[PDB]
Amino acid sequence: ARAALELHRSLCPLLVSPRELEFLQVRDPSFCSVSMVVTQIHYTARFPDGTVFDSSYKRGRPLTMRIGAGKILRGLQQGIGGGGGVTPMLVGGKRKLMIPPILAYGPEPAGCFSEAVFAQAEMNFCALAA
Amino acid sequence: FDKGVIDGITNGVGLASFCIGEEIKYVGGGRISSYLFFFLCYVSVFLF
Amino acid sequence: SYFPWLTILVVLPIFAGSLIFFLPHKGNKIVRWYTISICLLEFLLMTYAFCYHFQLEDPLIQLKEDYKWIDVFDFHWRLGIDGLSLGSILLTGFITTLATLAAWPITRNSRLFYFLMLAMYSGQIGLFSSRDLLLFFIMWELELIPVYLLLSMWGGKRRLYSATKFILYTAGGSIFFLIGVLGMGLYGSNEPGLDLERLINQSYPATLEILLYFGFLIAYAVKLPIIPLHTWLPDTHGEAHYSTCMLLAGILLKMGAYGLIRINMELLPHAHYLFSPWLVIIGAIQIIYAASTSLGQRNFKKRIAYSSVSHMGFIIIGIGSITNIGLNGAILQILSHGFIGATLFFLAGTASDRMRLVYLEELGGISIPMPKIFTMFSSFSMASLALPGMSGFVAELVVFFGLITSPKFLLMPKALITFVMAIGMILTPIYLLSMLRQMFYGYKLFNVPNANFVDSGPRELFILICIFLPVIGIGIYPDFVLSLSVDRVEALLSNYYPK
Amino acid sequence: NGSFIFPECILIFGLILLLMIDSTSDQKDRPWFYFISSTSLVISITALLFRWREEPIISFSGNFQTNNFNEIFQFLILLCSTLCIPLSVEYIECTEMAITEFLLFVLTATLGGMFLCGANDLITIFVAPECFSLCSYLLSGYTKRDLRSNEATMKYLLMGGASSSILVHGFSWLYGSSGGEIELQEIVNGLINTQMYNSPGISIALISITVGLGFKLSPAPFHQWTPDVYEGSPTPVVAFLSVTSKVAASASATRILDIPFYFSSNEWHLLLEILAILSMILGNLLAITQTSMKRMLAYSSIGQIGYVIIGIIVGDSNDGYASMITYMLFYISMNLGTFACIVLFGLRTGTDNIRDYAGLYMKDPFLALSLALCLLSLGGLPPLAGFFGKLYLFWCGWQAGLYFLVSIGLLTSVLSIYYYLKIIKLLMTGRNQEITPYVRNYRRSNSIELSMTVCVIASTIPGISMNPILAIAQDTLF
Amino acid sequence: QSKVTNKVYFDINIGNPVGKNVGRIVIGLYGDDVPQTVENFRALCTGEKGFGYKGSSFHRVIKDFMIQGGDFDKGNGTGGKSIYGRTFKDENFQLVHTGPGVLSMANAGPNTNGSQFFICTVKTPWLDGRHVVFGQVLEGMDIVRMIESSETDRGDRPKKKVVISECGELPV
Repeated sequence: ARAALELHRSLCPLLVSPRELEFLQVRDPSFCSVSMVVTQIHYTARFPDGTVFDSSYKRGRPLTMRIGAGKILRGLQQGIGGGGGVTPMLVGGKRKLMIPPILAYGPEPAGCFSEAVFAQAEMNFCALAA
Repeated sequence: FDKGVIDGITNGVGLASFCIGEEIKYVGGGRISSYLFFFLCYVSVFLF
Repeated sequence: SYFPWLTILVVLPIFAGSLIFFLPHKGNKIVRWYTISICLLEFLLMTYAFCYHFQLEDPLIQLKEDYKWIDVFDFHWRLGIDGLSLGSILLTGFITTLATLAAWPITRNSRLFYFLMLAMYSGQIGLFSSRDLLLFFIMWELELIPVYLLLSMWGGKRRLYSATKFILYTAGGSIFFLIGVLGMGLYGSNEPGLDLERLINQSYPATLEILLYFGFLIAYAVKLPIIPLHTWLPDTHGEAHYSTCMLLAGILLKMGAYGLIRINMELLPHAHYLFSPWLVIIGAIQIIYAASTSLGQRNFKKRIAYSSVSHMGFIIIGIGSITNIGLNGAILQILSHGFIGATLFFLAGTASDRMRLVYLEELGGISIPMPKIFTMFSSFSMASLALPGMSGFVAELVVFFGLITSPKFLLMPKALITFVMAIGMILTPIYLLSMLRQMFYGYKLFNVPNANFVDSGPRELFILICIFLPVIGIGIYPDFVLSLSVDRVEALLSNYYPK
Repeated sequence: NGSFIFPECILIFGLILLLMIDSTSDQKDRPWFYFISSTSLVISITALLFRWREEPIISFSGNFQTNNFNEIFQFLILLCSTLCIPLSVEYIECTEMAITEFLLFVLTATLGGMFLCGANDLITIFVAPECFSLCSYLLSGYTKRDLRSNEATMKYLLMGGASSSILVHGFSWLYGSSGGEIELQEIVNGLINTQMYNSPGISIALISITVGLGFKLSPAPFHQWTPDVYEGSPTPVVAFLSVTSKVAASASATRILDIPFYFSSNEWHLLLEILAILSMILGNLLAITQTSMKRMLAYSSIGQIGYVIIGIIVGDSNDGYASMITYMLFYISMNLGTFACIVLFGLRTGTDNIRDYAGLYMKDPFLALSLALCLLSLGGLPPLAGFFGKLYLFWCGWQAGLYFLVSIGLLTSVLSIYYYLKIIKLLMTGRNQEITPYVRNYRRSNSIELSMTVCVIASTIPGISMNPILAIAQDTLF
Repeated sequence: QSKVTNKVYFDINIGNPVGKNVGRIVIGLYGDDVPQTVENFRALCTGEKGFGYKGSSFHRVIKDFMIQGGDFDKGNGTGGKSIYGRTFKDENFQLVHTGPGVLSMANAGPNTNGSQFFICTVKTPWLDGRHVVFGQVLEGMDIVRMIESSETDRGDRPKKKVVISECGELPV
């Protein structure tokens, strides 16, 4: 399959700061860091220009993952737990990311009789911890 | 048109159960192969 | 005043009957007196609460109180007497005391029996005094087991089929009632919702009024016999012990009318005002259908059951045809029928059990051996004939007056329905005197041996007289049951909106 | 190095002691272990009393679970076992079978059920259903010289092998499609970085899991195995199964379907419904035509009553789970009461069929009364507890939109009233020439009396005292 | 702010087997500078083959941010359509977000307007440039704020269902 519908806003950010590996951008840091343990975030992922293909809000409880052991996109694990040259996101923080296609799925898609991600894409995120 | 109609209805609503129970109670009835067969039919049809 | 009366009046019978259990004393003797004393005490407390702690001049609730019971779905001990309730409460106490007395010579069990009687007593008063909708439902279904036990332990030849049909039918009928409970309980539960007093201001949207109205009306038509829902009555009346059947066809039927008055006409006006004419039509055709099928029966117990069915059309037609007197004449009718039907079933069950013949064709001349039964039977037959003087007349008269002066009718059915209703007066004696003539008149064999044939002793005769005297007292000067000023506010809501 | 297994380490200690005493002691055991096992059970219950009002802290390397909601069921299974053992002592005592390993089997099955209540591991939640099923074909057939007890081992082992097979195949499909993941919480991640979630696959690993779940708690389309086994095995193990199997299965189902299946709601909410609408119908009609007591109980108290529990799992926004907990707490008692009464009367007379319960009110009225109370409660009549159970189950479940499941529930409850009132009618009678010469020779008259009398008043009081139970059951987030 | 062409009225109902009325919203549609989108909205709010808002909900209530609704299909946001097929491109960006109470077609990426609309309970200057503006509430601001202050679960849905009983056009 391929993209479906959604609706939201974005709370327009400042200019992104690439920091030599990815595209970093901060919106609101609040409370406290997180070690290599289970976290619980809320995402809303875009395509490079406009399209939205999934959003944690399109389901119930925002999904829960592991920040610290490689189980997620390297871009995220660099931009949520804190990468080289980037401060980690607080407990109630909120950040915005543009993921280059080397820290992502790379130059091959994920097919299901129709690739659910454009081959060699580079997507966007609006990640808010919880 | 009182005993033969509305009494008939208020009994056939309580009588059709007496028949349906024993009717669907006499299918299968042991023979574990039949148990597994009827257990597979529902699994297979539910895949739709 | 704040000393709770209604709480006592509801928890006295079942509590003071729970002491029958765990009391090894005898077989039958002491339990009869220990039960009749409790019944008389309860009735005296009832009349003391009514006399010097009631006003008859204000349409609010009296003696109310409440507590906190489950608190999740807001459901309290909310309890309060009002104008509509009072008459039925007094009638219940009275007729159930007299039924417990009529149950005097029962020695089969005589311990479970009187306790179950007291339980039914407490349940009836609990329903008639309720003020919280869920508690009304609880009191409604609480009595369902005691009556089943009284049916299945004592009474009739084919007790089992009658009992099981009755219990299944009533339990099924109460399902739509519970549906209505769940419907109007969740409708803004922050606003009290389950406080039957604070629901007068609810403004429900369309297409939901109708569903709740029908969910209550189906249960009521189940309890109070309406034509397509009456098949259960002849079996559960022709097979019940007369002691049970007195309170059964004198109180338990009238709950289906009291509830319909209290939660339909008071809470869902624009769901009831657009459905009154069909109620009137159904009652009008019932008055004649019940009698036309009564005349066909052949065992006089079922004939009496159908005669009780017929008079339940006046109540219907009085609930419709929205006037002050039409609603008000219904209450007088439920009282004057709780008297007459109860007494007639007592007389039927007392004549029988002396002759052991149920089919109305072999009943010889019973007037020769026992005169007093014949007298007190002809008298109450006359009462049931809507004869003037007795209270079986003024009720129907006020029902006619309520239909005639109704505002929600313009002269086209206001006359044809009156015609089809008045055919009942031509029809009822044809089937009452047809029984009075076969079973009593004529000279049977020389029934001289004074064995299995003895006129009513002191107890039964006093019961008959003590139930009879109120009939005359009400039919001569009916205003001893027109102490109702709630209708001046009950029929205040409906009276101007559309159509 | 952890106290979150100590509620089960105590049980393991008692297990080892029970196995040792037969190896060492000679004959002083029969009434000794009968209470020594109860010591282990009550000590485990006291240990679980400590962890009330605790944290959702994760297990050993994140393996089974430790939160409030799971702890509720962990205590509930212990409650079932504590009430059940005194029943399954004297029964097997009066069969001249070895008693030590029977109590060992019951203890190990309770241990498996306790571990199952957690098990957010995808492997522990597979071994534990086996630790509960491998110790079930033994008990359900532990009367070897009988004949029926072999049929209710064949057509229980074959079925419980096939079903666990289907379940583990669904688990394998999930492990595959999920890019490789076991931890129950960490699936909706891993099923996303591997973008194969919305694809076919998952749709198969959902049905191949729900079917294996259903079989373990027997809704209608797979109920086939339950009516037979419940008649073929001894009555005490019938009660033990019909309480703790249902409790453990319903504790595992909600977690295995709510944690890793956020997205598929609209495609399993319907599915479970199709089961419930059938479970409360086919489990009642047949219940009418029954003449055996154990088989009628299998139909009614399980074939149906496993309906309205589910009746909120579909309609749950975390505002309903309290109602499931309350209904389970009511059902355990209102079922163990009637099973205790049935065990007692059967032992005292030697028959099971319904037609022999006549006149029992006159010979011994206390037992007839304490059985009628529990039966009526099962019927769900206002002043009793089953009424309020079904009520708060509907009032939250009509409050959640779905309508064509509450109406069917009320209707099938009305229908279920029939056989309850039938057996009740058969109790109250005095036609001396009708009662068979079974109740006629009944020398009327400790353990079973105590269990029956302390289990029957809990079928009348909580239905009116459900306020603190409700206030307690609302703190469940899982 | 600009000229007004049509006035649309919305009902508001809460309670969660059914919705009791609480008030009434009245909004204006600028059929003078965004005609196709305004016509789409006004046609949906009336009838025209049933693809309307009668019996819709507000499936996302972000306190102090916004309220979104108009998914007459799935109630989850992944549904809803429009008259001109299922979607159509942006129309124009003439009118700008000003203050408490505006209407914006909640898109899913530019050029993908649909049924999902949303009202801004607060000022949103940042949002402009990539969202359409076709309406502001004229009566019922307090009811909008009451809905905005409703209780919300983790999915930012309202815990009490907030449906629209009847919707229509009420001319000047």
